Amino acid sequence: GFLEDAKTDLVLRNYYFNRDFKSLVDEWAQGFILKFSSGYTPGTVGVGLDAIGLFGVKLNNSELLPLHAADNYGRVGVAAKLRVSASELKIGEMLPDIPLLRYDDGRLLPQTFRGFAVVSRELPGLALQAGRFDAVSLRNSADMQDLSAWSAPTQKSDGFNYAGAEYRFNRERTQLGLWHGQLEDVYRQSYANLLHKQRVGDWTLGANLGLFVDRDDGAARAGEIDSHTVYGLFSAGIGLHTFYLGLQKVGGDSGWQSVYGSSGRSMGNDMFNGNFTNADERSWQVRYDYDFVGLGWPGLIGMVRYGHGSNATTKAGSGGKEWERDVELGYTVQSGPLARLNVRLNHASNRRSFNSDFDQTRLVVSYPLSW
Repeated sequence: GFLEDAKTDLVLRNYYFNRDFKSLVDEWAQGFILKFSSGYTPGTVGVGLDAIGLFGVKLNNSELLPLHAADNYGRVGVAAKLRVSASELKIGEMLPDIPLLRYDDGRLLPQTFRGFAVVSRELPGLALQAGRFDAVSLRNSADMQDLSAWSAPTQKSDGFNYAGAEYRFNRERTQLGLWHGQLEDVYRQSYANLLHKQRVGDWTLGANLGLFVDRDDGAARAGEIDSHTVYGLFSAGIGLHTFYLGLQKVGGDSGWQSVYGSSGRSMGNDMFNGNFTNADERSWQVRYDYDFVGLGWPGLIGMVRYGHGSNATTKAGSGGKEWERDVELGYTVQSGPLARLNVRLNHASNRRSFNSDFDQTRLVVSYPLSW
């Protein structure tokens, strides 16, 4: 009950950001992300409370912190919880993480949203979702504000609505999804997703097939919007090795849609500094992951992925090309006094015909504490 089950998570996050093309960005900040999650009161109807406290401190563009170059900034969010049978409802400030709205957390503090969300699981294997968010706080801000899409950041919307469904079935091996959302007066989008992961012999073969369709909505504050995106991410794993192949294509007159501030993590070929969702853009990717336990370094794991974009039409022309190279080494102390401590060092190279070229390095040390 409420007190009984209550997780409290504290995560210390020191972040060093470096982007060199104006030719240099070099921030250094310290973040604290405190998450409290109560239990549910015993009974036909369970009531609960959630809260998140975010605090960052600058320390020698507003990537890690808002710039007036703010010394710091923080914020506290609360969310009421009430359950019944196999359905949950949350009103307040939370961390939306669904296909059509994946909160961002690629910097110092997490992007946070405000509204409500329902998650029903009354039928076996099938989960229903719906909710609405009228306000948002960018990751690099301590304030809330109206939502808007990446294709038109200044053009505000009164809210984002969504309803969706996921059906696991099989032996947890497969799963279907159908989601429909709408950023009022901006755009509405439908999404169909299929996931399948199965072992055949020595390999673990996976596939993530998704399809988006984007239409402008109501007042069309972001202009005519007609476009479709398709992707197929394929994985092949064996032992400590994992290979990935990605094929993606954007079609229509405009690009793939989504909420300004949110992560593109939902897109097949999404990488550190972008996916490849410009208008008419065709792309492919290859990725290799390795568990350094095989070399006697049981906490270190690494990745290397290359993505190339093509036929992209933007405000700079047509037939635009681009590629991104991402390399990351992440070590997690497995035991001892500093167990769980995490250290991630990564690098990225971005080149574009239609925009600024640059390189990026990041060192992120994080420490988790929980009660």
